Amino acid sequence: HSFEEVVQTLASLATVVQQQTIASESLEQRITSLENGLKPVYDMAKTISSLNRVCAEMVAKYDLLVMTTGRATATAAATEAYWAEHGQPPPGPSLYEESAIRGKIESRDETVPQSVREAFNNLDSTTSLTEENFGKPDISAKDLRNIMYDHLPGFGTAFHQLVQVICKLGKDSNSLDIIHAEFQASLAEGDSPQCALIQITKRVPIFQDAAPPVIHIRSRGDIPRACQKSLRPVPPSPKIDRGWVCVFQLQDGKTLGLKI
Amino acid sequence: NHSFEEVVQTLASLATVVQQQTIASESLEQRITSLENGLKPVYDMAKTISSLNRVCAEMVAKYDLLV
Amino acid sequence: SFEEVVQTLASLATVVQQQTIASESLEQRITSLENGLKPVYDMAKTISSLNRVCAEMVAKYDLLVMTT
Amino acid sequence: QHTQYPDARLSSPIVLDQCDLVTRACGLYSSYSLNPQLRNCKLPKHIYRLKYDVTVTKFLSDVPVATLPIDFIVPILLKALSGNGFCPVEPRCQQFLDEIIKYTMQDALFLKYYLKNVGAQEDCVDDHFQEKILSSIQGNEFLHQMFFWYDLAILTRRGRLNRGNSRSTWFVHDDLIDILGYGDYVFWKIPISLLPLNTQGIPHAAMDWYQTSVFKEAVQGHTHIVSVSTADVLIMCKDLITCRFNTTLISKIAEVEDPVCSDYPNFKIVSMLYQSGDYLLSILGSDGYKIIKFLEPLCLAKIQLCSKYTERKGRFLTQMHLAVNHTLEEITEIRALKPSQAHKIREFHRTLIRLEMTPQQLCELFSIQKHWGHPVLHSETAIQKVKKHATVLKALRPIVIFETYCVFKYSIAKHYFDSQGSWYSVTSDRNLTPGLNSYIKRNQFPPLPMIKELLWEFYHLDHPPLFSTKIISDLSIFIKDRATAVERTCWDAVFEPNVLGYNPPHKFSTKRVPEQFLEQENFSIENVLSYAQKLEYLLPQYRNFSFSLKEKELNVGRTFGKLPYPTRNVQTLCEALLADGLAKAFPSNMMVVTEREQKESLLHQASWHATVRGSSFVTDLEKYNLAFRYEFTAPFIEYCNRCYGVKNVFNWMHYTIPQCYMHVSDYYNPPHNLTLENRNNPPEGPSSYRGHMGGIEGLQQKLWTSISCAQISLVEIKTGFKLRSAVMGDNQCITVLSVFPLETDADEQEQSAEDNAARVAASLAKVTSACGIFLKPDETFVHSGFIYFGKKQYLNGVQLPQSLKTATRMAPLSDAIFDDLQGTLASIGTAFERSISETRHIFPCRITAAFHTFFSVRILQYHHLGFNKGFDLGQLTLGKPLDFGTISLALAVPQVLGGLSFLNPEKCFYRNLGDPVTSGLFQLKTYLRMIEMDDLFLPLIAKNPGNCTAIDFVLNPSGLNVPGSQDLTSFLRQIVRRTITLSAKNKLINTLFHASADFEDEMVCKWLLSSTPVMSRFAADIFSRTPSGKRLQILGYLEGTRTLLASKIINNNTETPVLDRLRKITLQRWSLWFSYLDHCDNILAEALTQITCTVDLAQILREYSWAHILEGRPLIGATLPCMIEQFKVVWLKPYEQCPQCSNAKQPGGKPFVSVAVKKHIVSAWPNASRISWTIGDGIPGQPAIKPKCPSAALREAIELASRLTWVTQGSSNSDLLIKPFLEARVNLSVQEILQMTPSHYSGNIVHRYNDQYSPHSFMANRMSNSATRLIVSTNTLGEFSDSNIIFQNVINYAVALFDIKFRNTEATDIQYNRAHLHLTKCCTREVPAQYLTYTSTLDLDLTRYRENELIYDNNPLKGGLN
Amino acid sequence: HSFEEVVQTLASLATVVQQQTIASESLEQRITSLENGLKPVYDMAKTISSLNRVCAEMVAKYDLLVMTTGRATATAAATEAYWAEHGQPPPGPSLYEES
RNA sequence: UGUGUGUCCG
Ligand SMILES: [Zn+2]
Repeated sequence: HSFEEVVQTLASLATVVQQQTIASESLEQRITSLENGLKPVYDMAKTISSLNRVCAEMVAKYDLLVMTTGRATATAAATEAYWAEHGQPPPGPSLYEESAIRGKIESRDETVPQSVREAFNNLDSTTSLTEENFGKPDISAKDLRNIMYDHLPGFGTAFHQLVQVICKLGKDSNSLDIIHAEFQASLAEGDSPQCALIQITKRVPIFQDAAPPVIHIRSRGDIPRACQKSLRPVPPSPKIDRGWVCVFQLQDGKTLGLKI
Repeated sequence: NHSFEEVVQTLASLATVVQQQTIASESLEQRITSLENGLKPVYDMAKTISSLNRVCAEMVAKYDLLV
Repeated sequence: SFEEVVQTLASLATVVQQQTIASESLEQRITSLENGLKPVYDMAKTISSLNRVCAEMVAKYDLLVMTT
Repeated sequence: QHTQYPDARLSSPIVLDQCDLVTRACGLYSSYSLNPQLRNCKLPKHIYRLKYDVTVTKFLSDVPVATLPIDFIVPILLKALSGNGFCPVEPRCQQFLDEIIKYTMQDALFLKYYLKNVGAQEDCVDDHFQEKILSSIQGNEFLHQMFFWYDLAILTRRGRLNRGNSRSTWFVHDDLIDILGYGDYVFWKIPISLLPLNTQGIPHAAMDWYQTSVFKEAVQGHTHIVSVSTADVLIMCKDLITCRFNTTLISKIAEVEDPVCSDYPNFKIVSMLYQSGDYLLSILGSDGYKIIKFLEPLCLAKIQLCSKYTERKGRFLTQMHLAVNHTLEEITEIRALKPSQAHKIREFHRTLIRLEMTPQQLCELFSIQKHWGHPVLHSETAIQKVKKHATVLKALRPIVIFETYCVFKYSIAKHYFDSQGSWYSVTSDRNLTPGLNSYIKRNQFPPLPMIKELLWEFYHLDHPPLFSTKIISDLSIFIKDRATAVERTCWDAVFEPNVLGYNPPHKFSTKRVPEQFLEQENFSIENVLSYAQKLEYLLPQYRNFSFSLKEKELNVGRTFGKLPYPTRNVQTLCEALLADGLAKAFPSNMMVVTEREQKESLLHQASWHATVRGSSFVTDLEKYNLAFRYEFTAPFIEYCNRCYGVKNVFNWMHYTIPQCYMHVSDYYNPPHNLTLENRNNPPEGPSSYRGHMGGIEGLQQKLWTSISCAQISLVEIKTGFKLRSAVMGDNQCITVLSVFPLETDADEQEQSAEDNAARVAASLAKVTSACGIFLKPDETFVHSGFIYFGKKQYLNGVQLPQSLKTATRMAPLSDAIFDDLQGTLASIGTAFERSISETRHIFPCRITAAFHTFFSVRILQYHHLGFNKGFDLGQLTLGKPLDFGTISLALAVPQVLGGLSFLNPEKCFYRNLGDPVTSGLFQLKTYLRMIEMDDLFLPLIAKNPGNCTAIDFVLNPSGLNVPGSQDLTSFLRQIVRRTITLSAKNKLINTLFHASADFEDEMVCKWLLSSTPVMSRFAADIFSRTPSGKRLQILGYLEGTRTLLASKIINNNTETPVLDRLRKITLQRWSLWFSYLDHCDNILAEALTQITCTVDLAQILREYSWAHILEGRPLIGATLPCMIEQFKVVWLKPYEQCPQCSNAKQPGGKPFVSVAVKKHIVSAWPNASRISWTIGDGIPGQPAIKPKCPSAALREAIELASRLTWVTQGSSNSDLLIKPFLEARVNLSVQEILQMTPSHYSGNIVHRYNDQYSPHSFMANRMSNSATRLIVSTNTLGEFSDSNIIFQNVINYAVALFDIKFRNTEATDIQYNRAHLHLTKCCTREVPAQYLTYTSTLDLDLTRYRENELIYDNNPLKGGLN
Repeated sequence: HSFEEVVQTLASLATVVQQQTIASESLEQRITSLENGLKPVYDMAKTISSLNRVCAEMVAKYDLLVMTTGRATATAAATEAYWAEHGQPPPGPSLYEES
């Protein structure tokens, strides 16, 4: 009687217990899915710091950029229109790009204003500076000739002809820099400038085993009076290292040389 | 006989009930900890974005009266 | 006999009451999750607004710089 | 009588535009100015009647109508003007020549005697010493030309007076040359045979004015030609002659001292250089200065070539040679030079290149640049040069500007954090700077290596103001006796109406700073700040900004700016605020040489994240002013505004300058095409322009220097090297420390250091070019141990002598207020002291000074400009002619006793003396002992005390009450006060100068000296921090005779004229000297008799004077012994025992100080023969509460209270004595300041006021080369005989004595090793610890001071507390 | 004791059924909340990365600009400053570049 | 009659 009734009531209770278990596992799997979908919320918590860093950096940079430019920033369209007629740059500053402005400069079609051209050339010419070539001079034939002339006493001396032939050989051989450097070093170490010129004509490898130049001469009027003691008859096989500076040839097949 | 089996069945059902209750409590604790981890830090990120939005709005307001 | 039956019934009722109070506490703490809902809605706008601001910024950058 | 007083020295630019007027009046032809308006204008009332003068017509009766420029003739006049003519001056300057020589000889002898008395003397002296000096003086080349030029200068200076009608002319005929003068105009008549010719047959001077055919027709049969110039050329020539004579005399005399090798170049090479320069100028005209300007860089390169000669050491000389060759070839192409002239014109730089001299001789030769004259300036060329670089368009890189701004902010923050405790409480939403937050919370600062990624974070930092705008502690900056510009309303009223062609409608009233400062009704610092903050400088009447050409130089022209009065005040206030506000975060000094610093300290300083080798390079900042644009300097100006409370103050210049009209305010050439119709809107032409974008030199110099330092720091951060910067004059030197390991020898260290320096130079060039300022790589040079900077020259740690810059500027005549003899003698003495501070030869400078002193005395006695012609000062002031004996005696007693003596031999050892009175007494005693006139000491030192107040006592605490030792300052101050009485409606100065100011001054001065015992230095220190000091510093603003004789406000006070008072006071002063035995009493000599001690006699002399001030109270803290009297030397042999320390040192012994010589040589250039050429190893209390950014008044009250508390330590009146002084300065009451006063606890307050406070820095008067080779042991004194010994002076005396003793002998020839200085037991005393006691109180009402400025200020505690 | 046992079993069944219903309702609410993934998490996560990339690109591009100085910056700044305080155009005559 | 012909910032 009552035992059977308790039996089916407890059976129903057990069934509802299985639906309780079903509900429990359903909510557990829902919580697991929520956790799986929510796990990518603490990952922006880190990259937001990098976002803040880059945003603040950009804010500072562009705020300072707009601070320096007044109320006449002269948008690019206005500048391009202003360049066409009365090509002077527009009032107020303007903004370009390095590559774009270089490209416009290298093309002879846009007719970039002259002032902008020279300003950009001045700005750009200083980027080719390295450890060397900072204070390095540029040396030509005439400059080296004048530098050598300033160190010698008197005029018309055979040393002047020696300097001239040395600078000519350096010019057509393209070795002036090393000659000047070692000449300056020799002049610094203490010897006489004539001894220095001897060092140039004896030490430079290019000057080794060289024949002196032949110069056509009219008469004794052309040759300076200070070198008449240095005229000598030419022997066969002249050599610069032997003491040859030049060869003078007359009209009537006369050849003479100078001895140092 | 029948009474003992019914008692055993009820005991097993109650054991399962308390086991799932403990599991639910553990899940509650873990989600409470997860929420606590996302309570103060999320406020910190919120105020940081507030500041960034304010400064960016100031910048664009400055830029607006230029074009 | 009957004493064991009534004792186990009382134990069943007590455990049922414990389960019910645990369930209502679980529901009360689940419905307390709306705190996590404050940094969901409003914050979204901020990010979106920030995006919009950045977007227009880029546009303005193209109106001033001569570029290519 | 007159309101004119022409100067005796050249101090103005040379412009010859007005001469075109004179040639039009006489009928000649000349073209000096480029303004055509001067061709057909109207002559003034004067220089028009020149056609009515018989003398001018007679002079110009046999000369062609054509003339020549004067800049082609100056060398010709210099070479061909000896003294042989007939000058109108009656007493010729050559008449009193021999006497001068005699005096010179005497002085030399005295010096020798003095040295022989000290113990220095010389080893192996030569008997033939005076004869060589006499021959050298008599054998000078420029001896007679100097006297002739001085006669000419006297004539032209006298003739420039008589501004009224009926002017006269003077005439001089010197053999070949004829000179005529008429009111600041000179006509020179010269033969034509002396002018170099052209290939076309005309002189080189006439090429630019005439064609070949016209000039030949104009000349025809004539032998003389006439040139016209102003009176400034004559003064320039006189200065050139004096400089050449001084240089030649010094060079000749120096050879006698050291025949084998002297430090001066030569006496014959310099003559060749002078001749070469003169020839080059005579050929090339005024353009030869472009070549003369290369003397300094060539000498620098030649000095640069005295080292190991690395591969790049010769680059500078090569660049200079190329530049000079290019310029020489460029500036002569048009001129038709003959081949002979072409070869002979290069001799100048040919000689300069080929020189072979020691570096010291080259450094001495470096200082003769201005011995050839100065060019002729034009307005148009200067305007063209300024217009370029100022309207040019620049390109900028924003990233470099951003980094520079960040470095600026970082430097300011770091400087604030280093002092003042901790961070500055950054506001503004801290999360925007993530990375700096940890440092702020931990309260630390980033070191340096890690500040490279957070640099941008410094942009967001915000703060309240860090500095205050009420810290002006000196009121003399607002009144300085200068000139300003005029209002825009009457901008054209500064030009001559006759040249302009129209009378200006509106005229100005005054043009001087003092004549406008006193008439500003509402002057105040807060008023100035309000005026600046309201942008009130943009008003239509406040935009003039005139230009002005600079003084003597060698450029084509440099200009400075002049502003109206209120903008000038704003500029002065901004500079004052920046001097002591910002710019302390960017120090520009240091001057540290790695060869004279400790090894470990250098290593620690050079560490960024082992021997340290440093290099350096120098750059020039003079063109930076015109290269600054608003787009680059805007953020820095905004930050400077924000750091203070101001809004739009620091950007006045960038706001008001481009709106101005640029022109040069020259009296005789207004802007081109100026007419009455276009007066309100004048056009721009060759001498004017409108758009100016760059800066101006001088204005805002501190901000620009700060920006440069920020750029250097940015470069230092960018590249991992340690950089130090120094800025002075127009140059900045930057040194780089490289730090090297131990095992790297010493050969590649120099190469690596120079490589690092080149890297730094290239990076800095790139950065600065990106900022818009371009460096020139062809002039910047890199070296590894040679540094030249302002007044210092060092070569690998060895100081090079450079003393010709000051020794050659000595002159008998100088502007010293009404040609005062005392001022001239004082200037000569200071110049001699400064010159002897350098070099290693003593005799030449003293000989030159002695030569010039007597000449100045004679020329002032016979040719004073303040009186009429024929007036003799030395006759009527005495009744008899003044003789050599009286002058020689009156040039020997020192000035502290009133005796016109300033060449103290004691100064040869050290600069600042402990007690002038004792030193003067010793000098007089020694001089009187040298001659056999010993029985005159008492009558000479007795004198008669004068009448003086307590103010005079507190002005000079170490003085005496004799009328002969006073200056003209009191007279000028009385005149200024009298002028203020009937003027100065300023309404704020009037409050300060109330009716009873003088009585209050007297009461305060008397109260300060009522202590017991009386101390004068403490009273003088306290007196400067009261309103009395402010009144005194405002009163003393007069500086020149012209403003004294020409001021409208001063000369409109009726009463007796200033000239008569000046003549009377000059006569009285001249009567005071040279008289003798007329102003002495016979009551003090008995008291001074039988003393035989300088200290006691000086104390008695001081006590006898000021008798009416100090009744019977003792006087302390004013007397100190002479250093020579205290110590005696023995010159111990290396193997010898001291007689003093052994023979007579048995019972107790005598303390002494020891000097020993080192042996390590380190470095030497060029040799180690001389001691001066080598160097050696060996280096030569908190308050409870500190306020933040205190005002000037608060600070001054703080130290005043601290001093009063500390001096009266044993008394209980300190709570009441302080209050009356603080009631007029600060709003805080007593017992509130006391917690801010730092605690002091010491004794013997005399020593605190002597050295610890350091009123003088002492220092030495010799080169520091020898000091590194000696070691001084002072602990041997033991109980120190806490005493009267000043240790710094002892060290200086020992070093100087050793240096002078061995200055010509070789290093090996030195036979002495150790030196003992034994102290005598006569002039050394013991000082006790004494505290002043005041028995009364001031009880004076100082509460009436409730005004602005340095006076009582409200709410002083506004900056907060720490 | 049969009636009281039946009543107790029925009450227990009703209570457990109510528990099942409320658990199902909570599950449905959680599923509804998770339907959109709370909504903004994914697209704001993508937007954060996109914004980071854009800002980095802009910062990198900022290092390649060249500025040309104008001849009217000072006048414009002065006019703006004079308008900011006591707003009124500066007094005549006109400045260097009135534009 | 030629306003003090000029002589500034450090
Ligand atoms: Zn001894």
